[PDB]
Amino acid sequence: VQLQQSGAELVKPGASVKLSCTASGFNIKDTYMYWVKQRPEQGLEWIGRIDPANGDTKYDPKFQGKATITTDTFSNTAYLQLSSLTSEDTAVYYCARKGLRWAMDYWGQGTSVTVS
Amino acid sequence: GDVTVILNNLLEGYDNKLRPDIGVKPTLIHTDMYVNSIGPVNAINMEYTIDIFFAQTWYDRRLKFNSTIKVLRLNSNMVGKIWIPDTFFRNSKKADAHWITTPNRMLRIWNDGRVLYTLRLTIDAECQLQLHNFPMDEHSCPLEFSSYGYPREEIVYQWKRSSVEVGDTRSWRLYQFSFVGLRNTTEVVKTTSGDYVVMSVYFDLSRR
Amino acid sequence: NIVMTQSPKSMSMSVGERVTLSCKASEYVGTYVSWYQQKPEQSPKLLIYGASNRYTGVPDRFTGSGSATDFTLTIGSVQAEDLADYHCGQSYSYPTFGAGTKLEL
Amino acid sequence: NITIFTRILDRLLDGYDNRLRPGLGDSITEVFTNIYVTSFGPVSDTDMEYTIDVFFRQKWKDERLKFKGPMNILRLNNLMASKIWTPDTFFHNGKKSVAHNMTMPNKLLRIQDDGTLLYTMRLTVQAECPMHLEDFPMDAHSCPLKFGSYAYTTSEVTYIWTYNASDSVQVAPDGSRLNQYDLLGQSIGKETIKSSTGEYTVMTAHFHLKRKIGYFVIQTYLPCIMTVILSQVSFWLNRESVPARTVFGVTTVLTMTTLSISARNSLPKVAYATAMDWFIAVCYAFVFSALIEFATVNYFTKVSKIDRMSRIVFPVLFGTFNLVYWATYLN
Amino acid sequence: NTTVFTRILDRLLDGYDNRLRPGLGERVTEVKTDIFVTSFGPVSDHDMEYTIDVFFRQSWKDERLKFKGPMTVLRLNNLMASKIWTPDTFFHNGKKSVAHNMTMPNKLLRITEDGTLLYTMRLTVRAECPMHLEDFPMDAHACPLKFGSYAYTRAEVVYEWTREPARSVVVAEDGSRLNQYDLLGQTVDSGIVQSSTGEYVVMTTHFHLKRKIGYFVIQTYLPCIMTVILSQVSFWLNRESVPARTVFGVTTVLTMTTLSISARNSLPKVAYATAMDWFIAVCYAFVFSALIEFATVNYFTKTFNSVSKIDRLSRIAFPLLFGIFNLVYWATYLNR
Amino acid sequence: GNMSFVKETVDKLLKGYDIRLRPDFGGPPVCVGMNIDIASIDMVSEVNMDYTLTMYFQQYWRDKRLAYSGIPLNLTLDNRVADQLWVPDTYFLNDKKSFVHGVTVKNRMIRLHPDGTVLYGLRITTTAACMMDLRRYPLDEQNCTLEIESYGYTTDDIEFYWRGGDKAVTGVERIELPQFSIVEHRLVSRNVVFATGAYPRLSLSFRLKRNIGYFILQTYMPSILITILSWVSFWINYDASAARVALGITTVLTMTTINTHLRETLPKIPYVKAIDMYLMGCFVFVFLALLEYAFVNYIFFGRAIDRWSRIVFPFTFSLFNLVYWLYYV
Amino acid sequence: NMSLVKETVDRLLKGYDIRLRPDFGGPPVAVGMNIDIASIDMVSEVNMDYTLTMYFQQAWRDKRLSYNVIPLNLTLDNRVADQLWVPDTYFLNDKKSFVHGVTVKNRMIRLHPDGTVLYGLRITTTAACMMDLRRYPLDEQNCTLEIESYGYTTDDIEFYWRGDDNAVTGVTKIELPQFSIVDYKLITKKVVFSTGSYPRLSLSFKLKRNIGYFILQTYMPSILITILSWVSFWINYDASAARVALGITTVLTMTTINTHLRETLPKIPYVKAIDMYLMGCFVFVFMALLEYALVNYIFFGRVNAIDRWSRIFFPVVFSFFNIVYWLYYV
Ligand SMILES: *[C@@H]1O[C@H](CO)[C@@H](O[C@@H]2O[C@H](CO)[C@@H](O[C@@H]3O[C@H](CO[C@H]4O[C@H](CO)[C@@H](O)[C@H](O[C@H]5O[C@H](CO)[C@@H](O)[C@H](O)[C@@H]5O)[C@@H]4O)[C@@H](O)[C@H](O[C@H]4O[C@H](CO)[C@@H](O)[C@H](O)[C@@H]4O[C@H]4O[C@H](CO)[C@@H](O)[C@H](O)[C@@H]4O)[C@@H]3O)[C@H](O)[C@H]2NC(C)=O)[C@H](O)[C@H]1NC(C)=O
Ligand SMILES: *[C@@H]1O[C@H](CO)[C@@H](O[C@@H]2O[C@H](CO)[C@@H](O[C@@H]3O[C@H](CO)[C@@H](O)[C@H](O)[C@@H]3O)[C@H](O)[C@H]2NC(C)=O)[C@H](O)[C@H]1NC(C)=O
Ligand SMILES: *[C@@H]1O[C@H](CO)[C@@H](O[C@@H]2O[C@H](CO)[C@@H](O[C@@H]3O[C@H](CO)[C@@H](O)[C@H](O)[C@@H]3O)[C@H](O)[C@H]2NC(C)=O)[C@H](O)[C@H]1NC(C)=O
Ligand SMILES: *[C@@H]1O[C@H](CO)[C@@H](O[C@@H]2O[C@H](CO)[C@@H](O)[C@H](O)[C@H]2NC(C)=O)[C@H](O)[C@H]1NC(C)=O
Ligand SMILES: *[C@@H]1O[C@H](CO)[C@@H](O)[C@H](O)[C@H]1NC(C)=O
Ligand SMILES: *[C@@H]1O[C@H](CO)[C@@H](O)[C@H](O)[C@H]1NC(C)=O
Repeated sequence: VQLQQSGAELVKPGASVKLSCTASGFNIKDTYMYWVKQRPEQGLEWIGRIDPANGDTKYDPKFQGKATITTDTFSNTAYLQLSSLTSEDTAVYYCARKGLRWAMDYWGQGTSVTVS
Repeated sequence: GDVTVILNNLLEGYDNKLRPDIGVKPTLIHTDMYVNSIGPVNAINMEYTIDIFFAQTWYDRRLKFNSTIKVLRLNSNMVGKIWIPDTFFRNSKKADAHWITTPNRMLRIWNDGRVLYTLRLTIDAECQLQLHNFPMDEHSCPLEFSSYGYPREEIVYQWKRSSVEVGDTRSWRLYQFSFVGLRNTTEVVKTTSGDYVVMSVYFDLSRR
Repeated sequence: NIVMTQSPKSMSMSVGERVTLSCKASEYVGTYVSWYQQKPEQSPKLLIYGASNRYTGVPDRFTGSGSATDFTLTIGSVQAEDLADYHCGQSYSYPTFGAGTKLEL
Repeated sequence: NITIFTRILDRLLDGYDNRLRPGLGDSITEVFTNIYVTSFGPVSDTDMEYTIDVFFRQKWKDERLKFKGPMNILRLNNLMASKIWTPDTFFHNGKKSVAHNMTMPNKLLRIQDDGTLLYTMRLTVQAECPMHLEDFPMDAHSCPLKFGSYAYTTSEVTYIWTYNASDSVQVAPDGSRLNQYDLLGQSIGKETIKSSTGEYTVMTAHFHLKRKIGYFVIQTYLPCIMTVILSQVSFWLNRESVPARTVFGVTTVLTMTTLSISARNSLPKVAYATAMDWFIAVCYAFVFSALIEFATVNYFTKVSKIDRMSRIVFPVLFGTFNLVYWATYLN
Repeated sequence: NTTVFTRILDRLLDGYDNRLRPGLGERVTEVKTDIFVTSFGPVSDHDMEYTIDVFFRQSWKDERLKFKGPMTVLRLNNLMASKIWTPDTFFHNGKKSVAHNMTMPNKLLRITEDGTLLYTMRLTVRAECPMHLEDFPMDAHACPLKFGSYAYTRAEVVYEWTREPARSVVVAEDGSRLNQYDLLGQTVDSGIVQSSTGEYVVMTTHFHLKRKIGYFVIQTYLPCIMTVILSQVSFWLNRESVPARTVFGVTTVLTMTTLSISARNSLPKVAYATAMDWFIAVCYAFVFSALIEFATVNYFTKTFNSVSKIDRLSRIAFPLLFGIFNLVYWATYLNR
Repeated sequence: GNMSFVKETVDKLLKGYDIRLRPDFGGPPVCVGMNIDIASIDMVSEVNMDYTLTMYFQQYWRDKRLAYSGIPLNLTLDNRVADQLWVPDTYFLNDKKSFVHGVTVKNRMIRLHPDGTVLYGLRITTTAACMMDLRRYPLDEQNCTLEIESYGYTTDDIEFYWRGGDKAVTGVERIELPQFSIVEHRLVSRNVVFATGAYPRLSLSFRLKRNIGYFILQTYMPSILITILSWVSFWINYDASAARVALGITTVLTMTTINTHLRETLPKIPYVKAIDMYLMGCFVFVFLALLEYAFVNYIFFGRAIDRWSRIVFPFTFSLFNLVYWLYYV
Repeated sequence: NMSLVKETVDRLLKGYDIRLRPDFGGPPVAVGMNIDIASIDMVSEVNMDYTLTMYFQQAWRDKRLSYNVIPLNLTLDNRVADQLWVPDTYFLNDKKSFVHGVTVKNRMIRLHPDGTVLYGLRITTTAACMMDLRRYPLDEQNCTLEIESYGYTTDDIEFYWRGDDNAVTGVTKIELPQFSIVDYKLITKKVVFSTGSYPRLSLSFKLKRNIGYFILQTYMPSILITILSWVSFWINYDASAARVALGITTVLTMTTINTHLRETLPKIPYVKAIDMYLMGCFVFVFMALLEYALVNYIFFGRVNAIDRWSRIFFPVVFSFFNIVYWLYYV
């Protein structure tokens, strides 16, 4: 029932950042996991999809290649891999649980990334 | 009282799955037919309807009882608790037994082992009338039956001396045809699963 | 994709009256939209699922309405704690969202 | 309370053998039969069948089903009928009947105190009806219903009517799905048919039908009558009007041949000729002899006296034929 | 060797009550559904129905079917399916559907080792497709396939699509038995329906069809056009053929009325009139107009009869007023 | 723990249960209230004289052996427990053919109440027989009924009633028959007496007015265009014998082929229909039109009339339409 | 011997788990298939299906059913097939099927003493066969019968044609209402649905329609009807009603012979070969009627040369038409 994320990050542009969120109160094999990007003073942008029971991933075509999503069964945890960080990637990220009638029920606190 | 302990003694230790004399000798089954009404001979589908009282007679050494009563005249509730030959009709397009108000089946067991199984059947066969000389034509529509799984070395069929009989040939459903005559015949077919004894009844029909 | 075009950008009215939003879909999404609130320095929380289904814990003043293409969210007697940012999503296809609407006094 | 009837019903079937009829060494088993026809269904001429809904009631005495308790008759549901002995009654001329299973299997079973049993079954009986369509359509057919035992001989099971043998087959007044025929009445009888496996008691129940002529007057008789009159319009025309009387000639023959083929779309392809066919053929001859009249006039042309005589003889020869045909077949 | 799996199944079905849904007193049983349309069958216009053969899959979580063994997935047969709880899914607009069982019940049951089940079945559903034939034969319908949970209320069993709703009904490429329509695309929805018993979750799948006007052009349209044109050529005949122009007119009337009668087969007896009926009526009026013109000319006949001015005006206006109507009728509908 | 307690609750209810005995066996009749949600009325065929109806047939009774004091909710048990409970032997008397749907499981509902009440529902499609009077065809209305009885339970063993009075049957204002229109529906509770006793009966009666637009497009306007067609032969002069004879003979043959073609979609009834009255009425005017020329051909080739026939026949036929559509409407 | 063949069958059927396949947790079980085509019942295009009656047989090895005490083969009753594991073979193109149940269910179980199971059924199936009627009636339709397993994947079962070509026999003695089985092929291939990769054999035929009934019913009456239209070319122009009656009756016979023929065919949206032939014949007949209309207009309105040429031109083009038509469609 609770989605706990990692801390805020601050790395140089052109680097790679590891970002994570661990789910509690349920198992991730039942419900889909959604990643979303919130730029400041902007709207939500959907990153991608992962089905942890099947291993299938589907990504936004503007985010294909530069972001991939992994999972593991024992830790009940979903991950991001961001590559070639730029100035436009400074945003805050949430991982979303698929809920009733595909509605993004639960949201993680939010993990802020910042480039310099 | 006395009959129910006879039936309890007969069906205790009985296998429905094994034919009598399973590894000794083939089971000789005497068949008999009583045609009630040869129905309409269809020409758009090349088939004919027939309603018979199909009778089969064989021996079972497991169904042997010593009592003052000689014949056990029984209903169809004890049909599915003994062994029955898997007689199917080789050229029937579709067929069905009759179930109103009870299954129309007979079962009489003599004290030596004679099992009389008589059931009522309606059979849609298939005679491809060679339709040359139409409508001045004559045809012989056959009725073939044999066992399904049991080959010649396990079931051998046989016709009695009064095998095939008709009812009246006047109330029958033939409109454009007339029942000329009948003949019984036996032969051995060779299939992919063994050799089977096939019993054929040819019904000779001429157009009116 | 499916493009969500919710209008307007911001609304500035007082406390205790009726205000409605409007979400428009570029393609067919059949009763699969969702409505979320976005407080400052706060994660989104779900309000409406389906087309008009109230989530658990949502007050009865939050009423949505849906169709094949046109969607709307009606607010009845808005209070001061409802002053947040509202977003429209969809999930009939791979999910997209809309820019959002803000609320002001 | 109700647990009393549970102990009684379990005591009845503990020791009951449904494979054996009641009283094997004691005596014969007598079955009282009753039929309540709810709706006499439609009669098929092409298939020579007839459909009938019945309330098939049977009644016999089983001494093993004897009880003493608070109730007199235990009216019970329909799944005890597969635990007790019931007669194996089958219809001798039946073709395809069904046991209603909606919303439950439509059966009945009341065990009276003495042992008497009552067993009613709702069945859509469809039996054979042999027809002689030599008086079609002023024909009256008797469609029978023969039912008897299958594996039980006359020394074991004999059937009998439960009332007097007039009011033992009751037809419902508001049920008659017969459109072409009308139920005049029923007559019932009891025979004993010998077969190769022994004697068998057979109870027949004939239904007396008479065909209503009103369909075939509108459909077959009057269009054949009016085209004979239409064929006689050609005698009143001009002698020299050669193509006009030829148009009258070829179309009256064609519409008679069209009506002749269309008349036998209610008939089995029988060998004989029906009384309907003996009316079309005479009407065919009167239509055809109107063409032989004009062929004689066109042979003699260059008002014909053959045309003046054909306006008188041809109506009164058809008029006398309708007096003979409609009085011989309807008496 | 096989005893280890047998005692696994015996430990699964021991103390198991199939009369109770999973989590009867604690939660809502969520059933994940997807449909593989193996073959979209023919659409019966007269009965207002359509046939469809599909691989109905249902997936749900059962916590009483947890096992620890050497195999993660128990691919079992149809005998295990009747010994466990399965949802009571039925089709709301279905008329008569057959669950195929030749040569053995065509079903599937794969219990994973956490409690997830998969229950596939082969079915041939005859469903109600209500039709609005006011634009016949240039019409497009949306034949629905609604299904839900007889007896299981929204508080008990809810239904969902296991994939994305755009990707949860799949139609095979070779699977098109439509000989009159063509399947333009699928469309799903999920709603809540109310009846006398309670609220139920209903899943609607719409199949967007569109009629192909290739049979009817040759069946009625083009014979009716040729019937009009054959009545159009009677104005070029001699003015004094009192009988020849007569036969043209009466045979065009006979062919027009037999085309009008025969152009109503296989579509049901609706109270309104189709677009084909309006084409029938206009071509019928133009056929009868030729006999009205011929009756006028024969009423106006009498050293030599001359060419009628009614005949010369009907040689130009009558083909042109047909050409105006065909450009109006075949735009009105074929446009959109 | 709830599906571990509901298990002992259901196991305790159905142990010692006697399906062979109805509730209150040695007592009052059990009240079975019934309510029908009509899904769709299917084809109403006059050839077989019946109609098909798809319904959600529900029934309700109170069995005291199924009362439980624990679970506070209404257990909706799987549909296979209904074969282990007593359900009434409710049948339809005019049911020619019927069937309960069985995809994906058997389409029935079972729902018990803590006081023992049983909400048993079914989804049935019954080809119920409806005897029709086709004398005012096709302007008739037919009264089709569904007659619901209990086969072996008499009024001292069962009692039937419409649950909700006219709120019992729902869904008949939504169905859209292509040829008929549900003008009204009625609910009746009766007691019918047979030879074996008195049984309760509930009758749901519908009235179905037939539409007329299809028959106008199909039969009436083809019947009237031939009548317009034969009037053209009066304008044709007396010398054109072949043209007037063609105009008469083709109209007579079209009338008789329309009459024979129409009476093949209906059963073989003995009486005369209203549409047969129109087609026989049109045939007489067409036959008199051809006989008018035969009267003309006798005056001038065998030994003012053409003007009188051009007035009477296009007016007397029009008077025949006025009496026809004011009597059968 | 009796107690023997008994205890032995009672031993084999005890401890038998029907829910588990042979080698459930091991290699796939190999199932060989034999079909004896007893007939091809009804080839219908109205509903796009064919009815096929066959002796469908399956052969696989169950090591649990291994008896050495009895060396001979053991044909058991058909009611033990409800106690033994049998494969889920299902027909994909199937619409309605049944195993014949007179006088018992037509079914065979034979246990060979190494574990081999001779399971065989008599099945009448109505398989769906979508037809290409673009060249009707000169066409060559192809009908199949896909035989796939339902819930066992490729690592749980594998299918093969027992005896290779010998698997399917009795195809030459099947006389078809109007078709000829030119060839039949046996294809084994895997199918990959979303739930895994199931195995699939396949039985196909190549029916080639017979051209007797259609050439004596649809082609020759249309040819003779167009022949009758050229009688109007020889008649003198003054006899209006004779040529007008010939032309209109020929038009009406064509417009009824196309409707009388395509009525039994399904409502296909394309044009067939017989439809193209009849719509060329109607163009020829309509051109004859318009030729008489042109002759009558050019005589009375504004004449022995137009009908002179037509008498030669119309047989040349129609014989030119018939030749191209038959070339392309044969
Ligand atoms: C795919 O699904 C269908 C539908 O479920 C299955 O079809 C069913 O198969 C079962 C098993 O064979 C049938 O059960 C048996 O039915 C007997 C009565 O059948 C007759 O009535 C029913 C209607 O009630 C008709 O449908 C039948 O017609 C069918 O068969 C004909 C054959 O040609 C076809 O033409 C039809 O189209 C139908 O397909 C019949 O008219 C019934 O008597 C029987 O019960 C007895 O037998 C069992 C087994 O031994 C006993 O346990 C039981 O106690 C009964 O025993 C009495 O009767 C037997 C003789 O039958 C005696 O020997 C005993 O001593 C005793 O007196 C059983 O209920 C079911 O009816 C049938 N239904 C349908 C709709 O087809 C397919 O099998 C299935 N396919 C596969 C591969 O699984
Ligand atoms: C179809 O026909 C049946 C024929 O019975 C009609 O049933 C009858 O309908 C009336 C109207 O509701 C019922 O009225 C009651 O009749 C009793 C007679 O004693 C009277 O006392 C009551 O005051 C009341 O008028 C009548 O019982 C009923 N008859 C039956 C069922 O036997 C039915 O209404 C017709 N349906 C339609 C829609 O036409
Ligand atoms: C009816 O249509 C089907 C579908 O095309 C025909 O089946 C096809 O038959 C051919 C010839 O055997 C198969 O070709 C195979 O291709 C592989 C390619 O690697 C090759 O290795 C094989 O030797 C073979 O040539 C083809 O795969 C097969 N199609 C399917 C669906 O598997 C069928 O033959 C047609 N009817 C008849 C009897 O001609
Ligand atoms: C018992 O079954 C075996 C296996 O089918 C029979 O042995 C085979 O018989 C066939 C007959 O067509 C031969 O083609 C095979 O080559 C034989 N070899 C094998 C596989 O053993 C055996 O003959 C049968 N016994 C009897 C008495 O029928
Ligand atoms: C039928 O079989 C009996 C057996 O004895 C035989 O006598 C009789 O001639 C046979 N009838 C024929 C060959 O038609
Ligand atoms: C049982 O059903 C009744 C309505 O029939 C409802 O009022 C009641 O609340 C239900 N009980 C439950 C689900 O707790």
